[PDB]
Amino acid sequence: SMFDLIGLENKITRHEAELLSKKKIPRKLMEEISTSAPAAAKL
Amino acid sequence: VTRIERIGAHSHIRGLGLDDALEPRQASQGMVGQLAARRAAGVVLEMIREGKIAGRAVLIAGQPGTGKTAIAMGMAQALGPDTPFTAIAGSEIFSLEMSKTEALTQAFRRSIGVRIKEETEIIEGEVVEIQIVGKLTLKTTEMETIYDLGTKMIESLTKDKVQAGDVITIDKATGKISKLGRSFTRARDYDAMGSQTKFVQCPDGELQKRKEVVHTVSLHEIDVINSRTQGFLALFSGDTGEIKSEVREQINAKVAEWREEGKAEIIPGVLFIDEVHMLDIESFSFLNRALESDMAPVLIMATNRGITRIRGTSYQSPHGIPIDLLDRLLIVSTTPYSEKDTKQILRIRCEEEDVEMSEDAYTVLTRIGLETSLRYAIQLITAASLVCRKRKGTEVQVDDIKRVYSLFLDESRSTQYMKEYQDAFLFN
Amino acid sequence: TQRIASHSHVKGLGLDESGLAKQAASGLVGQENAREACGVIVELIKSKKMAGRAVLLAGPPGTGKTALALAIAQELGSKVPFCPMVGSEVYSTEIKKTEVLMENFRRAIGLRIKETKEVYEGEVTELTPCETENPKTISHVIIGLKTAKGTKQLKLDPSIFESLQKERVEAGDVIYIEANSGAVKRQGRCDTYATEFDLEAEEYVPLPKGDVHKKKEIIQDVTLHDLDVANARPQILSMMGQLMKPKKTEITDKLRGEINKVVNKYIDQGIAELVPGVLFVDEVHMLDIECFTYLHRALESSIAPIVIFASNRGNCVIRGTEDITSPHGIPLDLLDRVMIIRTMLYTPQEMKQIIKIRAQTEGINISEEALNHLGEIGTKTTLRYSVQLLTPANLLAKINGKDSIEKEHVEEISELFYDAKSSAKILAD
Amino acid sequence: TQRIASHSHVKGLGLDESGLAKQAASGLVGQENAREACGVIVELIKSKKMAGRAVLLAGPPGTGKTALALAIAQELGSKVPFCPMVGSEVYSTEIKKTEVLMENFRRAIGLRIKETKEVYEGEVTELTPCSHVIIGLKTAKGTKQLKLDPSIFESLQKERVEAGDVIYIEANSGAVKRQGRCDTYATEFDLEAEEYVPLPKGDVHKKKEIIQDVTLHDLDVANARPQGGQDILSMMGQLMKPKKTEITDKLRGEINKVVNKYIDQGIAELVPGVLFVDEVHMLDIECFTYLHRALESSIAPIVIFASNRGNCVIRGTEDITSPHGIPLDLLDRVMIIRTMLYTPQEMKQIIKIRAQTEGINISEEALNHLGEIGTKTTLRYSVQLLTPANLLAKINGKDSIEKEHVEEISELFYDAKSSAKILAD
Amino acid sequence: QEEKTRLLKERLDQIYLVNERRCSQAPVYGRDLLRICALP
Ligand SMILES: Nc1ncnc2c1ncn2[C@@H]1O[C@H](COP(=O)(O)OP(=O)(O)O)[C@@H](O)[C@H]1O
Ligand SMILES: Nc1ncnc2c1ncn2[C@@H]1O[C@H](COP(=O)(O)OP(=O)(O)O)[C@@H](O)[C@H]1O
Ligand SMILES: Nc1ncnc2c1ncn2[C@@H]1O[C@H](COP(=O)(O)OP(=O)(O)O)[C@@H](O)[C@H]1O
Ligand SMILES: [Mg+2]
Ligand SMILES: [Mg+2]
Ligand SMILES: [Mg+2]
Repeated sequence: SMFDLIGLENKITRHEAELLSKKKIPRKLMEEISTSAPAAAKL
Repeated sequence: VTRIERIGAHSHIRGLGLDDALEPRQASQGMVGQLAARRAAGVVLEMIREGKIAGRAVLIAGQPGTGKTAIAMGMAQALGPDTPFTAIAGSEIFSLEMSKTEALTQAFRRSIGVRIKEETEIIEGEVVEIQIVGKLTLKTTEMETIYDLGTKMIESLTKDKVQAGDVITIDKATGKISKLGRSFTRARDYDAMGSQTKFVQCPDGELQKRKEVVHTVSLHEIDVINSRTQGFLALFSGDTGEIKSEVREQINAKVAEWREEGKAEIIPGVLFIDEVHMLDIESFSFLNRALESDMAPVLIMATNRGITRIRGTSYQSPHGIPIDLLDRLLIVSTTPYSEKDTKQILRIRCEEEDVEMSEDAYTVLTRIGLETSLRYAIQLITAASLVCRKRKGTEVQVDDIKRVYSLFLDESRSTQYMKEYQDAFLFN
Repeated sequence: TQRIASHSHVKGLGLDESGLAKQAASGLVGQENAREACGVIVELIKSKKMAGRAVLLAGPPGTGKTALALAIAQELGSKVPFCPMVGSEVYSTEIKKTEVLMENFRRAIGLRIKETKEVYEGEVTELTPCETENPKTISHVIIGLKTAKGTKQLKLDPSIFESLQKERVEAGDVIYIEANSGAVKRQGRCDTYATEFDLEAEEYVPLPKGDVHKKKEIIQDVTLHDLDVANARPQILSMMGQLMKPKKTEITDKLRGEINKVVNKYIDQGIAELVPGVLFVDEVHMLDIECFTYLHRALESSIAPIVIFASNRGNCVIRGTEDITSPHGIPLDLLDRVMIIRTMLYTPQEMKQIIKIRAQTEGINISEEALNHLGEIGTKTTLRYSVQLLTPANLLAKINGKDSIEKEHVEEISELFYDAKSSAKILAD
Repeated sequence: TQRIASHSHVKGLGLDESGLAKQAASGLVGQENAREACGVIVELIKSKKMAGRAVLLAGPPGTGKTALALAIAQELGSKVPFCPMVGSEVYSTEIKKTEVLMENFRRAIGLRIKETKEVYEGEVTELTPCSHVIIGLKTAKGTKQLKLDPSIFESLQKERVEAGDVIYIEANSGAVKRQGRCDTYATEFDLEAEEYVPLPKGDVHKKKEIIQDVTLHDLDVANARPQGGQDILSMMGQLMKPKKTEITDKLRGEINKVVNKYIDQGIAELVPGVLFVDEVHMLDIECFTYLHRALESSIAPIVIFASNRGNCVIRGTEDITSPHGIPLDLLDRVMIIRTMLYTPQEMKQIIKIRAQTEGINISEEALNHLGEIGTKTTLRYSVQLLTPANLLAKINGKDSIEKEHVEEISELFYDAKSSAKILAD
Repeated sequence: QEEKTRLLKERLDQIYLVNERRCSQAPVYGRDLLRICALP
């Protein structure tokens, strides 16, 4: 499926793909998330 | 590691090897000799870069092995990847799916790039809470906001099953929702993950960003997309059929309007048709009119035929092209290589193939190439390299060249041996 | 438009009011007799009286046949449909050659549709029914519509109440109501009620400008072939048709007759106006015998456009025949149905004029001695070759830091690039 | 295999370490110069450095051209792709000849893709949606509790997974397959229309590093048309007539880029192979003229041609005669390996090897007679007489072929030359 | 706890690998390209 191209035409967009590439979670952030593991009022 | 692209017949060529004044430098960027032809190719490349004049046709004509396709590859390399360069063989137009005129039109339109700019206003953020009237809460690393939801928007949020913790993009111009992924967190780790699940960081900056995106397409792609409801599938399968003139005219006019509005840019490219003498009289007649269009790319052709029969007719014409089409184009002529040029071509091919050869080996291989053909000597380069490696040597000697010369025959020797035993071969 | 083509300098037939051709005008040089006859052909096209009249441009290569056809097209304007075709295009893989020919015939007959729509559009301000005693009974439905110009109250027929609830029209909704049918159509909440905090796109629209009641004229230009294609395959059968490849179809004469009837009804009703135009068939010698025979019947039709043929083949064997030679690769039967306009070779002076006009259109500064040298080259070789040398010589000059072409640049460009005859000489040796 | 083919005895080229051809080894007899050349060609192919170089095997009919190509294929191995095709197979009625050639070019390029499959497999003991899904899998080695992403719940519902069923879950893709009911419940009813599958033997979580070999053409056809789509148009596409299509150059370029990316990542390995085009004289001028560019490409594989024609006319051309039925322009792009006629002793050795391969016991006198017959007619005719002669020997109650049986068979069956002589009279 | 944390590390590594592969690949054309290339 890593080579499936036509399946991406109905699933993603080039700008969305660039956003996904930029904002992918790095290893250190997952390590930190595993290591660590708002009342509204109408003013 | 063995990448998809390996050492081919033109891998050593990385441009035309010209200077700023288009003066051809000997042995530059992999090109040897062909000074006049390389200068003409540089002039044509400047014409292509300028782009002002549509439908200029150039025919690179010469003897076999005189670098016509080498010059074409040098032009393709020197020309940037941004500018289209559609390289086909003459036989690619004879298709059972579409007429020859349709195939030539598609080659023409594939060689014209159109670069379309677009600005969109999208809201991208991580979903904090959703309440089924309706309310949606989004956040970034710098902001948090809450929106009110309409009927169609709540329907879209429900159908896509947007859940708290997702990162979504909503386009204000169209009101459509796209889920970029779900944010990883202490509680969202699982032992197995779905195929669609993508982990993504919370978006930065402001929720409502203003985008500027530029799409690079070609007129053929626009034609195919507009050919039918699911036309973009034909951009993969090639089952485009014959695209109607209505669609092409409407696209030419829409692209003209876009360029007038500044939305799109037109990048005219090159259509190289190698071995053009496979085209028939119908194809040449179509080209005579096709080059008169303002959306015509710069056309480059290559052939080695002399005064030969035009395909599809009984007439004989220079280069196998009727004089109607020959009068519409400029001819660049290649010249046979000298001993020095042959030796330098062999040296560059050895350098690309990573073959170390003794000087006597260079002399003998150059003599073999002059006597038989340049391509045969190029092939014998790697043949002798393999034979030398089998000998546990580190440098190719004359003995290895004699060995491969005895193992692999050329056209002349093979023809002589066939004629000697012609009683055994069929249909002499 | 912006890019410069081989014919981008042709702006029309340089004819005077008396129908005579100027020596050099509108980008055309010489061809006085041929431009005058093209002028009579242009008058024939604009007269709209005749159908199926054929004219053959015949003459040596590079004698302006295509330039004269595009000049006729420029003279006719953009209203008259001018359909260029090349004879190689009939050999389609989806449909028969006669279908391609008939389709291109119908592409050259234009039809201009005039639609006049009366609409009452505005933001709804009230939807009060008018109760009455029947002779709860309502006799009218009052709708108040607001636009940037003002407000209007409409005493609509009571039956519109069904459409109002079907469209879910409410106070503050922008709607439009067509005068004829009286059916309401809703187009979104007025943007004056849109907040920046709510998310919807299609459901908001700006308050209509102009008067509440509007009379709109919509003019659309179509061809008879456009109607043919539209009525041949209207757009689950639609799903299968859109999934499968929508090939061209051999449209039957029944459909064309029905469409002719409908267009005649529109012309009688005044809704539409016909604009018969021109089909230009270049390289007509690529047609085969079956195509020429079909053209015999096609040119005799009362519906056919005026067709412009071009040929340069001389006495050549007709395609699809064996050893049957004809004066232009066209059977003599078709040649009896066409008027022939001869085109003649240019003098060196005319060649210089054309070269200068081309240089002007390409934006190239050419010196007088350079122009003379390129003209003399063009008296050898061909006109097309000498024209093609212009821009590479301009680029060579720009490389050398010269704003105008000098003779040395023409010499160098000629030394780099060769013509068909020099290449034939090299091949012979 | 089990059935003896025309080349079943060819197991390789029979070269020594020094690259010289043994006189009789690996089922090949003679053709020393041609076997050594094919050895250099095998080294070229295994080098995985060059692209689009081509070889033409030339010589009389029955001189081992196809046998030599199959010897090269044997020497390369199963991992290296080897696409055989004949010149007449380009005349597809669905796609243009250049498309058939491009397809065969792409087939000869392999791509070994390396992956670790992780799968959770076992009997279902609990399925409670909580969010997240908690599933409990049982195997012969124990029971495991797993927390599943809520998107897998839709997959579990589609597969109709219940407690007691044996299923497997792919860790990378989340695909769930219900592979029947556990055999422990085979006695829950006396008559149910269900497929009982045994409880998995290993652990619930199974790891296995695997390799798969694919060709670039497989990727091309996978991306040619959507598959597995739940949309109605994708379902109709599943229903519709499958046709070959003229796959576009842009899709091929994109596939090349993605494959290059994954080769860089290290999870795929290029395995360039060989495209074998037998009877290359059958190609028309259009095919050869396209093959010029095809061989000049940097993605093309090593292409082995074989022609038996003399100075015959190129197909699709009127009266233009070229050696081997191949235009001189393409001949300049290939290396020509010449095959020679066999000597009578070599024919005897070949007949012996063919008999040994077919399992046929032949006496010395019958072998000499068959060698004489092959010298007088053709090698293939003598070799073909072995099986009928063995049949007559078994009918006569003999386990070995005598000269009488060869005489009788050569009387029953005529060679081509004898039939030609008879029809000349 | 060493085995459990090693298994967790392996899960995190596999998560990273799968997510990198999924987010690495862009569509050849995309939805927006088709939308903007469509005639009215
Ligand atoms: N100008 C050149 N410089 C360097 N190598 C060349 C040149 N021309 C041809 N070659 C060599 O010869 C082969 C290319 O010849 P080609 O251009 O295909 O001849 P043809 O004109 O018949 O197409 C390549 O292997 C290349 O190494
Ligand atoms: N009389 C003329 N005046 C101005 N330009 C001309 C004239 N005749 C030909 N040309 C131009 O020179 C070129 C000749 O090509 P074309 O007119 O197509 O010749 P053909 O008759 O062979 O089709 C075109 O660019 C055309 O615009
Ligand atoms: N060098 C060889 N050694 C052993 N057997 C051979 C050899 N060459 C051919 N044969 C046998 O004879 C048959 C005919 O040879 P073949 O390869 O078909 O020749 P070609 O392909 O040139 O027609 C082969 O199928 C094989 O069984
Ligand atoms: Mg070439
Ligand atoms: Mg013309
Ligand atoms: Mg064979």
